[PDB]
Amino acid sequence: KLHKEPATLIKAIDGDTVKLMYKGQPMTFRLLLVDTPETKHPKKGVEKYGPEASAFTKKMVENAKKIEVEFDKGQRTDKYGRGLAYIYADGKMVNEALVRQGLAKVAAAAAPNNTHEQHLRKSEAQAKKEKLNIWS
Repeated sequence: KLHKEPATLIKAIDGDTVKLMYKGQPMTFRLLLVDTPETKHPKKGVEKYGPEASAFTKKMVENAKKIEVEFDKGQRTDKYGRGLAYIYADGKMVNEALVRQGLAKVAAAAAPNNTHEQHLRKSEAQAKKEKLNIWS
């Protein structure tokens, strides 16, 4: 079963990436299962809803009392050394919150790291039906 663990906010980097202090070590965390419009995108730079997604993630982790990271069942870091996790701000999952607002799409999931895929797909479908942001 997945378990939440405490972390401390260091700095929000992008809509899909945040730097946190995890077990005494600063680390960059990539939000599992979501693709947000980038502002720091390698080949494109700033995409249409990127500053908005970026602002959303920043505000959410910045105003939280408690930040927790929840690793999935597969690998815990990607090839760039970033932690792969579901991040919670005062119990609310940031990954889901972005998708629910139409500020992120659900990424192509890779088992074993796909536990909350269906939950996220449900939020995306609602965001689509509401024509929010990305779906406007």
